[PDB]
Amino acid sequence: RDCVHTLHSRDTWLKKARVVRLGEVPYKMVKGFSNRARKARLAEPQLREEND
DNA sequence: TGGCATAGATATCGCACGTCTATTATCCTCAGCGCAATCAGCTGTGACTACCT
Repeated sequence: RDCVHTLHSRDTWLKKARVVRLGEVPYKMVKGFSNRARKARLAEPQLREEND
């Protein structure tokens, strides 16, 4: 489990008093919950897994 | 005596049900712009009077 780390979004780390290092490739890509950018996935199902 | 069909005990993963929290928009109300019938000051009309011949 120590190899299993809990990953959070860049702004989540900012809320957690941490800064994501600039230019880093995101280790994990998950779905997000947002405004209309979120619902665009529902509007076009092909974009449901496209939003990273 | 020896190998394997078959009955018993034990979980086990897939599928569905009950529940929660997200990390950046919408809806009443006021001061400032308008449209429609009178009324006073500008303008037009009639009369009084100084001035010239």
